[PDB]
Amino acid sequence: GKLSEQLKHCNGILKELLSKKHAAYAWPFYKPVDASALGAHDYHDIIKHPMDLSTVKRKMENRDYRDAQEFAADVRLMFSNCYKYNPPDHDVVAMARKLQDVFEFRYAKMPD
Repeated sequence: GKLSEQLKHCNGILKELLSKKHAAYAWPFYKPVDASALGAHDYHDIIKHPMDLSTVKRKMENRDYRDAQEFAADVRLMFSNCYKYNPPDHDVVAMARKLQDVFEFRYAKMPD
């Protein structure tokens, strides 16, 4: 029930990533990628392990993370799938990078 101090820190990061301050570049990450809606041909063949913020949020709220490294692994997977699928000049890759900079910096500030 009670998050560890490290996971509480991670829950703060999640709240920040979902906050209106970042909404102009965070929105593609709010729900699972809808490959048909985006015309992302073969998305689910190339990306074997989809991830997004609603899934990280559900895992956090259900107290399913066992440690902070698992949280970071999911958030990094979300960004990596984006980079993996898309070309470097795609608008979504720029948005991913802006959001990942928020993540990586705040994650680094996690209490030992």
